[PDB]
This record gives sequence, C-alpha cells and structure tokens, in this order.
Amino acid sequence: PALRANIQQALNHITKNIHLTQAQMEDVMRSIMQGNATEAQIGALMMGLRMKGESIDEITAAARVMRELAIKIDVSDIQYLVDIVGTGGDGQNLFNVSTASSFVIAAAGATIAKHGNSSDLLEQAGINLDLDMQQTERCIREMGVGFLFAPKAMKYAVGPRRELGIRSIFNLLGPLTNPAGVKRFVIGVFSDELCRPIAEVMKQLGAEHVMVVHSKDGLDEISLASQTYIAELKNGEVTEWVLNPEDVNIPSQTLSGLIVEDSNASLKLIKDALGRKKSDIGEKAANMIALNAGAGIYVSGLATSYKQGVALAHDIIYGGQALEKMSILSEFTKALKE
Amino acid sequence: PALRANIQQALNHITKNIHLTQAQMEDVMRSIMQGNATEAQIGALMMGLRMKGESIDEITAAARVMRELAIKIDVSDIQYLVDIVGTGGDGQNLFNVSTASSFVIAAAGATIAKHGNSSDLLEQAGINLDLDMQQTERCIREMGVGFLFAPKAMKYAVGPRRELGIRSIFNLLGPLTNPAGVKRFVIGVFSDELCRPIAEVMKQLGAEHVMVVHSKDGLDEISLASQTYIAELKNGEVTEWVLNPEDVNIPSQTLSGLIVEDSNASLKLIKDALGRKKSDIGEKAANMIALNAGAGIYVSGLATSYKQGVALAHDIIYGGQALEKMSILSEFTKALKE
Repeated sequence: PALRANIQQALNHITKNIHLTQAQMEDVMRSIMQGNATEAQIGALMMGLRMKGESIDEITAAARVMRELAIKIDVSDIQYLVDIVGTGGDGQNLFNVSTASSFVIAAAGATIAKHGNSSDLLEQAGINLDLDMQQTERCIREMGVGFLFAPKAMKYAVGPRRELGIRSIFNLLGPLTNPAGVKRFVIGVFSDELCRPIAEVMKQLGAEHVMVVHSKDGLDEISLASQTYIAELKNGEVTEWVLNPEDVNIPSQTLSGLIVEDSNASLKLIKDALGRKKSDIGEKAANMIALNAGAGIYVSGLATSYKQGVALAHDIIYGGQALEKMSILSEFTKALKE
Repeated sequence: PALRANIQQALNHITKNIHLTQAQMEDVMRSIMQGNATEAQIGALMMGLRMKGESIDEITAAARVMRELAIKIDVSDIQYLVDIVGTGGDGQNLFNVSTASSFVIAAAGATIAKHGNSSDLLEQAGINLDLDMQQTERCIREMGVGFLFAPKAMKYAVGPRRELGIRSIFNLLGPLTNPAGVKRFVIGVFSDELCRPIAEVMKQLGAEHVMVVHSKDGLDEISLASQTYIAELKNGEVTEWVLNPEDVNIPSQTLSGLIVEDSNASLKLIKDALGRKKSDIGEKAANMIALNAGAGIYVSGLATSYKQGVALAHDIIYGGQALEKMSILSEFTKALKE
C-alpha cells in the first residue's frame, strides 16, 4: 500500500546516503515486524543501512519499536536494578561470565533482570527455567536475580539474517529491548566504534546510567587479557574512556583456561570461580567476573564508582556468597514448580 | 551448499567495499539465475552492489553470464550489423525513436537486430510479431531489420526488482545481452557517469564499435533539445566527448510535440516524421531520428564518421525510404504467417 511505498522511499534515501528520520524508521521497522515488508526488501534494508552506517536516530527509533512489541513486566520500582547484555563479540567461546556475574550482582544487593535467549547451564545447575512471566518476576523481586527467556516473534528477520550472514542493524536491537523497564545497563558491543553511538542511543531511550564496552581482544565484555574501550552515559553526559584491569588492582592475564567446550565445563568453572576454595584457573575466571560484575554493581547505583563496584564484586566472589545465591535460586525455582 | 557460502562471502566483501572478482561474480550471478539464491540475498546483493558502485569487472562477468543463458541466433556474418539499446532514462514518454531509427538504418543499407521487450506500435503498423526465432532471422537477413522479442527466465530478479524499486545492476544487464551476437552498438544509459564504464564493459565483452550515450535532459538517447554525453569505444580505444545537434548541422529544438500519450499517436508521429511531406512536428521528430539513426549508421561501419552517418540518415528520413521499409516489413511478416 502506502506501507510498501515508504519502504521503497526509504531504500532510495539509503542509496543516496540519506538517513531515515525516526518517524520514517518506526514506520519501516513496524512494517518489518508486522510482516508488511518482503524478504528482498528486508535483505536490502539490512544491507543498505549496514553500508550507509546506521545513525543514532535510526537505531533509536528501531529499538523503540522493538520494545513496543515485547512482553513487558514492571520492576522499575526496584532499587539498584540493572541489566547486562551483549550483541555478542568475536566468539570464541568464553565461559558464561554474564551468567556468573548475575549471581554476584544479586548477592551484592542489586537486582538484575537478565534478558536473554545460556539456558542449559542454568538447568544443569538444578535451576528450573520453565517459568511463567509472573514466577520470573518473583525471582527478580525475592532473590535479586531472574532470567528472562526468551526473550521473538522477530520471526520475520530470522531467515533474512541467517541467509545474508552479515552483522546488521538487527544484531544491535536484540540487547536494547529490555522487557523489565531497566534503566541501568552494561552493554557489550562488537567494535570500539559502536560504543559511543550505542551510549547515545540509550540516552535518547531514557537510560540513566550505561557502560557500553568492547575489549581490544574482541569481546563484548570487559577482558581480563587486554584493554577495554568504554563509552559511559551518566547524568545525561556521555564520555569515552579506556580500562585496563590494573586500574582496579587486578593483574591482566591471558584468557587461557577460560574457553570452554560445553555447558558442563562452563558450569564447573563457574562453581570453582565463585567458590571459597578456588583453583588457579578459578582465580583467573573469578577476576574476569569481578571486572564485569563490578561494572554491573556500579551502574546499578549500589557502588558509586567502577573501582568500588569491582571491590564489592571481588568480596562476594571470594567470599562465596554468589555460589550460595545460585543454590538458593535453584531451590526457589524448584519450589515454584512444586 | 558452497553456493550459499559464496553468496555470503560476496555480501561480506561488498560490505567492506571489496569488489567481486569476475570469477566470484559469475558464480554469484549464475546462482541467482538458477534459483540458487534466496530473495533476501538477491535484495541484499542489489542494494550492496548499488551502494558500493558496480565495477567494470562485476558488470562484465554478470553480462557474460546473462548472454550464456539467452537463446541466440547467429547473424554475426552480416556486414554493417548493429543494435540500438537503452537502459531507459528519466521517462518521460518520448515517441519510439529507436523503433523509427531501425527502419532508417535498414533502409540505409545496414542491418539491425533490435533486441527488446514497443510491440503494440509495430502490430499497430500492420507488422506481425508472432514470429519464431527463424522467421525473425529471415527478417534480419532479407529486410535488414528484425525485432527480437522477448528478449526472460530472469524470473528470479523480477520480484525483487519491483519490490526494491531502485535502479540496480539488473537495469544495466538487460541491454548488454544481445542474442544476435552483434558487435556494434549504440547504448543509452541513465547517467553521464555510466557512459565510460559501460563502454569499458563492452570492450571486455569483445565489442568493436560502441557509442554509449546520455543526454543532459535525462534521455538514454541523443536529444534534440540538449547536449548528449558520449563514451565511444573504437579500435580498442575508449574516448569521451560531447555532442550538440549543431555539430552535425541540425538545430536544437525543444522536445515539445515529441511526447506522446499512446502507441497510436507514436505510430502516427513516426509515419509523419518518416514520410515525404512532413508537418512541423514531423520535421522535428525526423531530426531527432536523424541524430540517433545516424549514430547507428556510423557504428555499423556503413558510415565512417558520426557526421556522415547523420547525413545519410537524414537523406533516408526526408527521402521517405524508411517509411517504405516499414510497409515492406509488414507485408513480409504477414506472408511469414500466410
């Protein structure tokens, strides 16, 4: 109709390197999400936006539309509420740092509603994820941690995305649609260049405090092995800085021993890293967790600097309380089933 | 398979602004033509190549593949054999200049195998186009003019093309696949910038003499109303020059009266323009035909300069012989049916 017209209008603008307006991008993105765009059109939009360069306004509008059509639960009343997300990096299968970090964050006193997709890992740990949306809110409120699976009816992008095989605007929108109404985030991205614009996107989306991170060694998280680039939104201001583990009194180490072959090894390593008596690899994995959980504790508002956040995370990790939070979350969700 | 792999490889190269090699483009283009590419992939390839800029090598390889899968007849033995084609310009419905030019070219002594797609026009003139490929070759050999309809099983590009609504690499390949094995061409393109690269494409495709034309007023032919940009391939050398009607003793005039509402008016105007007693608009249309048929007579080898070609065309147009060639072609094709 006129909804096919605006798609062709958009593609034409994109070929002339003219950015869609937020108005135009909502219309386009809403059309894609409602099956009002053809597959070829979706492939073209993806490729065109990728080569032009997606603008802040385009990504903002698009995420705005995505969250508009997500199931949502409201836990924005909760103090120290935070999410940790990532686009995925160059992977490379590190153990599940963000899953471990979740337990550390919750054990420290903040609350995380981790929006996601590893699930086998958690079930492997005796944690039952067969949870309705209300049982999940119970986890968040009563345990300080809940796992929002899963997350879509993003069904229309799925085929085009695997068929093109390129990173596109869609790799960005996934992490930006928190169903829990969270306002404070650590967001991993796949390049240094994405850090500032995603920070700016979260500003326009009304976020309060955000660290957008990409490490030199290709991770969408803070690396233990190398420097990490940061764009930080705080108090309406966005700044960019660089972080080395040594800045927070943690010695950089290689990622050797942190790459895992499966869920069972990941879980094994997590338990070691969060436990009171850690192996030599456990200590390394613990330090990497401290860097990332520390960023969560900080943007949550529970700690007042990144450094303090890391110190608090480190206390929890070496004190064992995060491991106990795993055990407790397991019992709770087993009870939630009967 | 590995044929989906090379598509994703290609798209990735295109996003990094790396041109496909001819080898890679054949593979890709062959896949699209054999249904081995998805719609989203085709949309993406179109958009990606459009924004990167298609290279000589990419267009060459792609046309090469297109002609590989066309029906072909061999009339390359014929002396002064020529084709006139166009991508289409900014249209804007001028009367069918190239159709009139066909009759002038043939009446002058050259031969044209006009590859195409107006058909109503010709049938309106009593010309029967319900012709098998051998009856068509008979037209070319015995009359000096034949109409190659129609032209494809380019079925796989058709939907993506109307859905995207952008000019793409496909708008270029249509005119470049002469089924008759013609080596001398006048090719209209939609921008000045396309003239030289298409001339270079025809060189790599083994053409002998080519004029690639785009007029300042947006036509993929030589305008009577404005200047026309030319890239010319001749003797293995490509040159670029600019043409005004006055250079060949024809006064530039506005296109007023040359825009037509339908086939019947187009045919009416053609007959006037090719007839012995021309109206004031007939004379203008005749002059525009002289410019374009002259380019055909020239690249055919029948005339040794563009100027001489135009003079010969002009003699035929004002002498009436091209109109008589229409009448004769009509009788011939009516006989070819019984």
